[PDB]
Amino acid sequence: RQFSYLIENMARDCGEYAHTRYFRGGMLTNARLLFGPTVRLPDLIIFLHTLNNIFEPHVAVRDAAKMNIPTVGI
Amino acid sequence: SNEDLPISMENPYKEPLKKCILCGKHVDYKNVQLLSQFVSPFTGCIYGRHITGLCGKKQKEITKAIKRAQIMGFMPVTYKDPAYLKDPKVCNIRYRE
Amino acid sequence: REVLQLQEEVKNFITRENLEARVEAALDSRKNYNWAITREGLVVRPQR
Amino acid sequence: AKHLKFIARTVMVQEGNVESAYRTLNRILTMDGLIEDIKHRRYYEKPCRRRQRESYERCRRIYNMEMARKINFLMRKNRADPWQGC
Amino acid sequence: PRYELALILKAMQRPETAATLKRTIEALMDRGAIVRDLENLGERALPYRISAHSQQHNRGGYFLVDFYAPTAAVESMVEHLSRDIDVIRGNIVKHPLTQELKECEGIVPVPLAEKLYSTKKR
Amino acid sequence: YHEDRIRAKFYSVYGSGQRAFDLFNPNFKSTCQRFVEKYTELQKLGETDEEKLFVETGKALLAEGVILRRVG
Amino acid sequence: KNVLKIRRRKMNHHKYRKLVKKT
Amino acid sequence: TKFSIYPPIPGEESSLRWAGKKFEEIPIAHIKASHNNTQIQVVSASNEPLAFASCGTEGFRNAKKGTGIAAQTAGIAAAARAKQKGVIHIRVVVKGLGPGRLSAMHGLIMGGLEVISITDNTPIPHNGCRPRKARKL
Amino acid sequence: DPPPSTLLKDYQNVPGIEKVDDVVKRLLSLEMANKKEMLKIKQEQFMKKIVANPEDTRSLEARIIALSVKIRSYEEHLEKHRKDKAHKRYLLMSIDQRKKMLKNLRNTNYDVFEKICWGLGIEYTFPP
RNA sequence: AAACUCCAGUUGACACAAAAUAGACUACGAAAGUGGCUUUAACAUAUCUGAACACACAAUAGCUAAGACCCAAACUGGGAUUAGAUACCCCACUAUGCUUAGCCCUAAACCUCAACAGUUAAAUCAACAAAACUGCUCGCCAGAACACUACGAGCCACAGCUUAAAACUCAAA
Ligand SMILES: CN[C@@H]1[C@H](O[C@H]2[C@H](O[C@H]3[C@H](O)[C@@H](O)[C@H](NC(=N)N)[C@@H](O)[C@@H]3NC(=N)N)O[C@@H](C)[C@]2(O)C=O)O[C@@H](CO)[C@H](O)[C@H]1O
Ligand code: FES
Ligand SMILES: [K+]
Ligand SMILES: [Mg+2]
Ligand SMILES: [Mg+2]
Ligand SMILES: [Mg+2]
Ligand SMILES: [Mg+2]
Ligand SMILES: [Mg+2]
Ligand SMILES: [Mg+2]
Ligand SMILES: [Mg+2]
Ligand SMILES: [Mg+2]
Ligand SMILES: [Mg+2]
Ligand SMILES: [Mg+2]
Ligand SMILES: [Mg+2]
Ligand SMILES: [Mg+2]
Ligand SMILES: [Mg+2]
Ligand SMILES: [Mg+2]
Ligand SMILES: [Mg+2]
Ligand SMILES: [Mg+2]
Repeated sequence: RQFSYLIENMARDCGEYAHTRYFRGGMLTNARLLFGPTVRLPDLIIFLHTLNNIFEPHVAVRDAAKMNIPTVGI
Repeated sequence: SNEDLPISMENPYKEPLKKCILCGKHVDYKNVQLLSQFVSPFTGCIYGRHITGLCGKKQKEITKAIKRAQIMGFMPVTYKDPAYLKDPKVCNIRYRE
Repeated sequence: REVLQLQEEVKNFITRENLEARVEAALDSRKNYNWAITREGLVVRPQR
Repeated sequence: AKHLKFIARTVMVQEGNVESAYRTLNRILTMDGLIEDIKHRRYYEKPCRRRQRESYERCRRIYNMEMARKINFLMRKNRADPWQGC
Repeated sequence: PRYELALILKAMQRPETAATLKRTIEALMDRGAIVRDLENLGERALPYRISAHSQQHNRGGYFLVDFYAPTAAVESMVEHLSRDIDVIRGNIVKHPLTQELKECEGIVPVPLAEKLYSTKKR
Repeated sequence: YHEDRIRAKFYSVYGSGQRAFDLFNPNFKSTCQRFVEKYTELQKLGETDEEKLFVETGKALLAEGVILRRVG
Repeated sequence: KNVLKIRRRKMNHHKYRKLVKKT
Repeated sequence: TKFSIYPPIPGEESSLRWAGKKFEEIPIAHIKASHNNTQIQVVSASNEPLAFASCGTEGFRNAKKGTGIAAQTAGIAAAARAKQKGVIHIRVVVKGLGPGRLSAMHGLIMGGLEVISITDNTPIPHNGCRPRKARKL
Repeated sequence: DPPPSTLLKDYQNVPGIEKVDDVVKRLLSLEMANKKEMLKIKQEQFMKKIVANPEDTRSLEARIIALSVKIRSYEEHLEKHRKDKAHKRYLLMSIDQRKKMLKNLRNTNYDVFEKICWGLGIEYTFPP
C-alpha cells in the first residue's frame, strides 16, 4: 500500500496498466465472464512485489502461469 | 583474485555467555544465609529457576543443600529464619503488590 | 606437589597428645560459613 | 509442630484493615501453590491421573507463553492505518 | 576417605562440652580415623524442636570434625553417636572439599524446537 | 572481514561515541573507522602485536584531536 | 479409533471365566 | 518508622504494643473452617480456654452450618464471651478452606474484638496419609 | 587381596614417598580409599604376571583381565546383596562377554589363551 | 438419614505408614520402574545382529507363612435414592496395600512406531497420526468370526499361565 500511488501514476505515465488493489479471484482465469468474451489479457505482468500482505505469493503469479503469461518479478 | 572478499571467521562481536549469580561459587549446606534467599519467607517453599534465576546445575545444588540442612538441624522448613529477612533480594517475586 | 602440601598439613592434624589443647581452642573461636549474594554476583560477608 | 508458631503464613493488620491482610495472605498461599494443593489433597489423585494433569498444565503454559509473546510483538502494529485510501 | 561430622551437642557448660568432644574424637581414633580439625560453629537456637534421649531440646552447640577414615568406620561411628546422651544429632557426610567443581562458561541459550510437525496444510 | 576484530574491541573499550552515524552519506567515516585506518596503517610499518598496535593507535587519534572517552 | 474389537474379547473372556466358576 | 507485614519475633525487642501488651501475650482465636462446620475457640497466650463457639452450638443443623452466615454468628458468640473476660486484641489462626473461613473473622469484628494478625495453619502433609478415593458425583 | 598398607597406583611411582611420615603413608594407602582403588592394583598385578606388554591396555589380553576383576567385584557384592537383581545381570553379562573374549583369543593366539586361563584360573568350557 | 457421643477444639508427648515445594527440570536404569536424608557397595561389552521355551529379570492384583497397622479400601453390613438398584451418593469394617521368606509370571508391559548404520537429494507423501527413505539382520503376519477357546505338552502355577487348531457359518469384516 505504501507504493500503490507511485505505481499507478507510472503506469499512466508510460501508457500501461496497473492493479495495486485486492486481486479478485478470476481476473485472469475467468476474464471472459468478468470483462467479456473479446477481452485481451496482458502480454506481460511485472511484479514489483510478489508477496501479498500475509507474506504469501501473489495469486497472479500462479494465475499468470496458467494463462501462459510471462512474468517479471522483483 | 579479489582481496575484498569476506573471510571465514568466528563472530568477534559475540558477547560472552551469561552467568548466574552463583557461577563459580561453592554452595554449602552450612550457609543457611544463602539458602534462605531462595525460599519463601512465609511457607519456606523452595523457589524455582524462573524466580531464582539460577541455572539447572546451581538450582539443584540449592535444592539438595536445603533438604540436607533441614534434616540436620541447620535450617527450618515451614518458614524462613527471620534473621535472614533483611538480606538482599535476588528472586523475582513480589507478593504484597 | 600434592604429597608435599599434605606433608605440611599433617603436622597440624589433631593427635591424642594435643587433643585436649585443641578442644579448648575450638571453644574460644568460631567459624562462620554464612555469606549472602546480591543481584550483581557479589558475596556479602557478615559483619561479625 | 516442632517449629516456632506465629512466623509461618502470618500477616499483620495495618490500620484495622483486615480485608487487605486476608487478601494479601490468600495471595501468598496461591502464589506458593498451597491453595490448589489443599484442594487436590481432599481426594486421592491416582498417579496416572496426576501425570495426565501435569502434562496438560505444562502444555497450556507453553502455548499461553508463546501466544502472549506474539500478542506483545504484534501490539506495535495496532496503530492507525498510515496508507488510508490504498 | 575424608568425611565431615556435623555434630550438634546438648547445651552444656564448657567442662562438659570439652569432655564430650574428646570422648567423641577418641571414638574416631579407635575406629582408625585421622582427625584433621575441630571447628566451632557456635551455640544457636535449633531450627525446630529436637527430641533426643527423652529430652526436648531448643538450643545446642554446632561442631564440625573434619577427618579421614576407612569406609567401614562410618557405620560403626554412626552407632556410637546414637548412644551418647549429650549428642542431639550427628551426621557424617563426604567432605564437600573433595568434590572439584567443573568450571562453567555460562548459560547456553536453547532455541525453540523445530520440525515437530509436518509442514502440511491441516 | 579482518577489521571486524578491531571494531569489536574498540566498541567494548570505548563504545559508540557522541558522534552519530550518517548512513545516508555514502562516504561517511566514523570514529571507529578512523581508528581502524590508523591501526591498519601502523601495521604496514611492521608491528606484529595487537596490544602495542592497539594502544599506539589511540594515542595518534588523541593527538589529532579525536575524543575517545572510555566506558569508565 | 474405536474399541469394538476389544469388546468382543471382553464378553468372550467374561463368559468363559463365568463358565469355569460354574463347572 | 514503616510498617512490616512480618510478625514481631519474640526475642528481639520491639516497640509494637497493644494496650501495653506484647505480641506474645495477646490471646489467640483459633478458627477451624471445615466444609460442613466452623468451630471457633479463643485462648490466652498461656493456653487457657476463654470462649468456644460453633455453628452447631448456635442452633444450626446439617447444611446450614456450612454457610457464611452461621460462621459469622459463631464469631459474634465467641466475641461476646471473651469480651467479658477482658479480651480486645486477638491473633487469628485460621485452619481450613471452608466457607466460614473469612465470615467468622468478620463476626469477631462485629463483637468488639480487634484483629492484629492473621495466621494460616491449615494441615498440609509432605505426603503422609492417603485420602479417600475420588467420588463420581 | 592386596594388603591395606599398599600405596595407591598413582602415588607409589612418585619419588621421595619412601621416606615420609607414617601418617602420610596411611592416608595414601588402600585403607583410606574405596573399593575401586584396590581393584586398580589387582589389575596391575595380573598384567605384569601375564601380559608381555602391560602398558598396552587395549589388547584382548588386558580387557579379559580388566573384566575378570569386575566379575570378582560383583561376586563379592552378591554374597551380601542376594536380592540385587541389577548386579546379578551385570555379572552374567560380564561372564558372557569374557567367554566371547576367550573364544576370539583361543582362535587367534592359543599361546596367550593358556597363559590367561592359568593366571586367572579360568576353566574354559565349550557351549552346549 | 444412619453412625459416634470417654465426642470435639487448644496445647504437649508420640510410627515397621507415606514421602509438599524444588520439578517451568528432563535425568538414571535393559525394561518394569525410579523424585525425603546420609553412608557403603555399585551401574556389562573397543564390530553389529542374535531366542514364547536356554539364562536372568518383570507394574498392579493374587497365593503360602510369620509379623506390623496411621490412613485408604474389593467383599460384607447399615443408611438413602429408584418402578427396581445385587450400582452410582453417605457411614463403618475386613482381605489387600507395608516388612521378611518363598511363589505366581500377567498388562492399552502402548512413545501401539524392532536392533545397528546412514541420508535429506530424487518420484515429497493414499488418508490420519509423530515428514519421507536406504542398507543389513532377527522376529512376526496373510478374509472375518469360532479363538486371550478345545485338545496335547510343559510349568512350585490346580477357577491358573504359556504355546495354540479345526468343523459348522457369512460375503463381508
Ligand atoms: C452389498 N450387500 C450388502 C450386504 O447384503 C448382504 C447381507 O448379508 C447378510 C447375510 O445374509 C446374513 O446371513 C449374515 N448374518 C449372520 N449372522 N452371519 C449377515 O451378517 C450378512 N450381512 C453382512 N455381512 N453385512 O444380506 C444378504 C442377503 C446380502 O444382501 C448378500 O448379498 O449387507 C447388507 C446389510 O446386512 C447391506 O444392506 C447390503 O447392501
Ligand atoms: S552459570 Fe555457570 S554455574 Fe550457573
Ligand atoms: K500408549
Ligand atoms: Mg463372542
Ligand atoms: Mg518429601
Ligand atoms: Mg546381542
Ligand atoms: Mg523362534
Ligand atoms: Mg511372554
Ligand atoms: Mg511380578
Ligand atoms: Mg503382595
Ligand atoms: Mg479407616
Ligand atoms: Mg445397600
Ligand atoms: Mg487391615
Ligand atoms: Mg508402562
Ligand atoms: Mg531385536
Ligand atoms: Mg483369520
Ligand atoms: Mg490374558
Ligand atoms: Mg487357556
Ligand atoms: Mg489343556
